[PDB]
Amino acid sequence: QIVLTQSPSSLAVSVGEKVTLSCKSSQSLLYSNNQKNYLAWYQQKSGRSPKLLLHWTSTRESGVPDRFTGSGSGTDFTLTISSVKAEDLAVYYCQQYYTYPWTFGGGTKLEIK
Amino acid sequence: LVNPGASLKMSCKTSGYRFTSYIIHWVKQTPGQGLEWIGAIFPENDDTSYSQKFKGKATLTTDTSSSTAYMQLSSLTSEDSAVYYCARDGENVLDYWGQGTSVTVSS
Amino acid sequence: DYSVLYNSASFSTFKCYGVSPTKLNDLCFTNVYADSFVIRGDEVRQIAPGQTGNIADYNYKLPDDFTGCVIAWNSNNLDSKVGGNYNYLYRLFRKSNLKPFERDISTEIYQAGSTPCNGVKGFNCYFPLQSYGFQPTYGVGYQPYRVV
Repeated sequence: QIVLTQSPSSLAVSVGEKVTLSCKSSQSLLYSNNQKNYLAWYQQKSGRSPKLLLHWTSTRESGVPDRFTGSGSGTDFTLTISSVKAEDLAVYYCQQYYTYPWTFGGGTKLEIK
Repeated sequence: LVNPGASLKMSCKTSGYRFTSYIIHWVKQTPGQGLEWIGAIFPENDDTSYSQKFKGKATLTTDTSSSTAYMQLSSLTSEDSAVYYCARDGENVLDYWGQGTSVTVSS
Repeated sequence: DYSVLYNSASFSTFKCYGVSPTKLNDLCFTNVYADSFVIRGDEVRQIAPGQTGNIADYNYKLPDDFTGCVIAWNSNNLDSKVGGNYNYLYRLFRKSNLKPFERDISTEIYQAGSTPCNGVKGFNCYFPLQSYGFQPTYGVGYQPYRVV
């Protein structure tokens, strides 16, 4: 029952500006056998289905821009976006993939300054 | 519209994709709050997986012929009313995380 | 001599694919093999060149074309038990497919979800080897059939 803590509450980003958002897990989400970190990054636009942007934190989703790049080591997981656009603004969430029960520790609104 | 203590059944069918997924998912999100995982379903032997918070209030049934996942909600409350989203899980996502249905609970 | 093994009046079913059952008596063969195994009653129809499912795909895979016969009879006595069969097992699911004419003796764990299994279970890690149900008090589709 590992709760995940994601900060900050708000992200102010200008158009065409790189941003970094980090989600921290209480226990390491790396499976010992495969030595691979497990985590999922989600985009949540208003009136839209929850959508997976990055999986395992090592593989980009199909038809997803290289601007969205995520690197996570051990407990700490970091997602970096560049060239942010009005369509891109959404709530960003981190979902543990390591073990049941699944915990949605995702939590970051994106705004335009 | 469900009164407190009523039973609510929600069914969703994947469109454009024919099964080919080893998990199905249920998520409850209240407006202004983050998504919360409820249960996972398995196509063959029932996963019968429920979150500890939702345990004893959620039942998962899958019918292959129907091709639609079924979720039963019991002991509904004002806090319970939220948008629930049908979802799935294969390797990553393949148009499997579907949309959500708003729930309103009042006498 | 494959002529005395056809009219012996000791077999339930005797289907031959490709090679006719009345032409192999005087036909020469290089290597002749025999795969003896016992399955359920509903799994008898799955043993055919061109079928699919959970038994003919993950346990005993059959090629598209078959030039032989399928021998299968009924026991339901001298074997089996009352109240359930707890002797033999059979694989149900498998994460990977198998080529025709291949034996799998690995006791691996089927991974349904994305969590790594093989050793640790509890969720999305079910046991693939299932138990039979050879009971003499059931119907016809629940009797053991020895398919050779």
